[PDB]
Amino acid sequence: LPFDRTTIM
Amino acid sequence: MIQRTPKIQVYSRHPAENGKSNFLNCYVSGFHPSDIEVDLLKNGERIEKVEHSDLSFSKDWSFYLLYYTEFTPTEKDEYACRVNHVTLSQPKIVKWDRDM
Amino acid sequence: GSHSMRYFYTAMSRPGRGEPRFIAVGYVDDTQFVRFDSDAASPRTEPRAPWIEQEGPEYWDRNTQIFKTNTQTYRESLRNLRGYYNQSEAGSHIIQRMYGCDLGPDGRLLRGHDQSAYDGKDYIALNEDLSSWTAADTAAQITQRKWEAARVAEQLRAYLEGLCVEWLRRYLENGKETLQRADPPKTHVTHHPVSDHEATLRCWALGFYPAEITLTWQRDGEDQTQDTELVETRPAGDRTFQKWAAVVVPSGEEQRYTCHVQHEGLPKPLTLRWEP
Repeated sequence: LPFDRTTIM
Repeated sequence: MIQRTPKIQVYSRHPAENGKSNFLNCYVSGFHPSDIEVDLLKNGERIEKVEHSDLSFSKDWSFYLLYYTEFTPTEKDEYACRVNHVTLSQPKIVKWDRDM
Repeated sequence: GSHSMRYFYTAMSRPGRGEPRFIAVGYVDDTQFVRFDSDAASPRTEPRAPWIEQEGPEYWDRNTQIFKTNTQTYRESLRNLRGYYNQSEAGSHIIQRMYGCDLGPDGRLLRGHDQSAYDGKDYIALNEDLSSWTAADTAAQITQRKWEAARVAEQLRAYLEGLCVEWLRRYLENGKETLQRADPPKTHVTHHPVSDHEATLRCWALGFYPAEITLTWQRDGEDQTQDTELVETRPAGDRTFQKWAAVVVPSGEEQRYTCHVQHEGLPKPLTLRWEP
């Protein structure tokens, strides 16, 4: 299962 | 901008045996950026039905892909892989050699 | 008995040819098990190994919701990094990310990973402490500051020590017949004259899994590192891998050369020679 939080660079 | 030219290997899935159906592989790796064109050739003509793997990359960030198609090797049929990439002036052709 | 899970993300801009493509693939060891491609006719997470197919609709929808959100986020990230390097709007650029967890043979978390790259260069990596960052340059320092403010490391540590390991263990159990099966190499040595005075000995390894393998040639029992031609390990297309190592030897000193093979599938390392 992948990491669920997106965060813009 | 830093670019990496593809390594190319052409080979069969199983040991080659004339008149026995097999798979012809072309493995391209170590390249960057990811855009690449790969054709499998039979006596110089582009084979139509070729499949390939999903884009992935190695620990050094270089991409790799496997292109493959069913084929039946014979004594006289010549196979090859033709590869173009931004790093190449012209398409590179690597011939299939069963001892390689 | 050591195992790992990794996800590999590739985000690629293409000015004049639509919005940036995002592709994600997931692996356990050397077995790919899922893909998502924003360029697909109907973008969804798709199974790529038989043992993942048993997961139910809520798994597939959760994956797809995550990857769709990542598609949009990476497009913003690509615009941001363009700006950080004062780059023109004309060029194609790539962000890559690889993250995941390593288990020891006892199934315990060995370490976690989260690394990103821009145009093939190290950009930012989570340190082994899962708490602090290493930034490659002043551009990546900006990302680092953003990531410190949104508590990203803390989130990743929770995932890497928690869900990552839990799901990896689930996959290992569900796929145990393949993922926990090491297939040893089938080996042989070939001989081909190059000339009157020399011949190539080529040591083959076929049909092995996982890809990790060591193939060396020795002369009189010392390693022939500089004189050995060694191809990259290559996939056969049926889950297995292939490799060979070649040395050009004087005719007929063939018997002074031995090929050595180490692989997880082998209960004894192999010593082989040419058998005329």
